Amino acid sequence: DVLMTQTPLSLPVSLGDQASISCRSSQSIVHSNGNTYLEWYLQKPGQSPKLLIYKVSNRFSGVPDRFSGSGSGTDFTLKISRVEAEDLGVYYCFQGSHVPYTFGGGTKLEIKRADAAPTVSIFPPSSEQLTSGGASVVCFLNNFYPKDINVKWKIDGSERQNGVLNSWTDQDSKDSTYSMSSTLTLTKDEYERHNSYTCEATHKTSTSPIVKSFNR
Amino acid sequence: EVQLQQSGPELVKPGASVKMSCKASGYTFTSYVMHWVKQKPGQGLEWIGFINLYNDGTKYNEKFKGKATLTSDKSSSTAYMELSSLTSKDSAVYYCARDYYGSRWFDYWGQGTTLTVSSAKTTAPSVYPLAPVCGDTTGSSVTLGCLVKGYFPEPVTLTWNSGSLSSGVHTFPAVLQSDLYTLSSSVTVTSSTWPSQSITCNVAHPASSTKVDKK
RNA sequence: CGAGGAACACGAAGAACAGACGAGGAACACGAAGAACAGA
DNA sequence: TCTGTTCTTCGTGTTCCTCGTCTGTTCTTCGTGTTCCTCG
Repeated sequence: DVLMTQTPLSLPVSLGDQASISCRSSQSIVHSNGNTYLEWYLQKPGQSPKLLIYKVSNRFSGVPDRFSGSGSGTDFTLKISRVEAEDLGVYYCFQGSHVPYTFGGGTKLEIKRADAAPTVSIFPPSSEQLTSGGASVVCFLNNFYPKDINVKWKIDGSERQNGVLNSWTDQDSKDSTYSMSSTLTLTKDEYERHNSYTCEATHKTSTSPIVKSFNR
Repeated sequence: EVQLQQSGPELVKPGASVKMSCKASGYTFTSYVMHWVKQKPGQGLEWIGFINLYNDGTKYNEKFKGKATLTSDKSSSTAYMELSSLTSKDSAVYYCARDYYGSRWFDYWGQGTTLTVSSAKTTAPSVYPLAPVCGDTTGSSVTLGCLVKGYFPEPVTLTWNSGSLSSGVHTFPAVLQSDLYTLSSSVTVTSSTWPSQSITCNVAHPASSTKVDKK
C-alpha cells in the first residue's frame, strides 16, 4: 500500500515572499535506473489541472522558471520566490517508487493579507415560504480572513444548534477572504413558539464573540 | 494545441451502467497511452486506470479490477469507460489524461465529467428574493441576495443579470444531503444603486427551469 | 583599415544515423503458488 | 499420485509496436578565427 505525507498542508504566502514545500514519501524512492521521477501539478480553480514539474527540477516546455525543485531521498521540496497572482491553485505530488501508482492530494496555496472585519446581516424569511408552513432565519457573516470561526444560534435565551445548516466558500480571487452563511430551518408552528432570533459568532479580531438579535 | 474534450454532466440510476467518451486533438493516438484519474471533492484525488492504444493492455487497480471497463477506438478518436456496480458515493468528477512517458506520468488533462447518481425525483426549484429589513437604503451600503430551496439536480447555476456582476459577489455551493439542496447567495452593493440597479438572481437549470427573480 | 563569398573550426539552432539504458502490453518451450469432471 | 483440460498471480530468453534519456558520427545556418577574391 502507498501512503504519502503532506507536512506542508498549508502555508503562509503573500505576493512577493518565498516558500518551500516538501512532499514526503513513507519509504525510499529510488529506481533501478538510479533516478527518481517525481511530478507536481497545479490547479487554478475553474479549469483542469496541468503538468508543472516532471522529474525533480526540470519542467514542462513553456512554464516560467520561477518555481524550482530539489531534494533526494524521502522528502522532496519545491521553492518559490516573488509570488505572483495568476499562479494560484492546488498543488499535487506523485509517488515515484512503489507498484500501486497512487496519487497524493492535500497541498494548496494560501494568499496572505491583512485581516478583515465581520459583516453581519439577518434575513427573516420570505412570505412565499411562510405560506408553505416553514421558515428559515438567515444570518450572513462575511469577510472572515482566518478559518477558525465558531458559530452559535439562540432563540429567546435558549441555545439550540438544531435545524441549522451552514455554508462556506473557497479562496476569493479578488477579495482573498472567506464568507459565511448560516440558515436555521424549522416549521411555522416551530417558528412562532418564540420571538427573538439571535446569531452569534466567534472570531479573533473581535476579542468578544459578536451577538446579533432581531425581532419581528 | 493538444487539448481534450469529454461529454457533459451525467445523471444515473443505482445499479445501472454508464459510459465515458473521451476525444482529443492534434497528434496521433495509437503511439501513446490514455490514462485516467478520479476526483471526489473535499478529498484527495485517485488514479483509476490506463490503456495503451496499440495492443490494448487491460489492467485496472487492486481495488477497481472487475469494476469499470476501459476500451477505446481510433477511427472515432475516442476512449471509453463503462461503469457498473453503481452507488451514490461516487457522484464526483472523472478526468481523462494524456500520457507523456510509458504510463508513468500525465502531461495534459481533459475537462472530465460530473457523474451523479439520481435520488428522489427531479423537482423544480423554489426561488425567493432576499428582502431587506428596512427596505430602502438606511446605511452606508445595502445587502441583497437569493435563497433557493427544493431542487434535485446540481446544475442550478446562479447568474446575476445573465452572466454579469463578477465583482462583489458571493457564489455558494449546494448541499446534497437528504436530496435537499439549499442555495444562499449575498451581494453587498453601494448606497446609491438601489432603485435603478435592482440586480436579479438567475437560476439556469436545464431539466427544470430558467428562473429569474427580481427583489 | 570595417565587412562578406570559397574549404576547415569556439559555441549554438534544425535534422538524420549507429549503440545502450529503462517504461507499457502481445506471442511462444519450461518453473513455483490454489482448485475442479473423468480415467489409471 | 499424475494426465486430457480450465480459471488466476509471479520468472527463465527472443521478437513486434510506441516513447524519454545518454554517448559518438554526418549535412545546412548563425555571434566569429586561418589564406585568396571583392566591396569604400
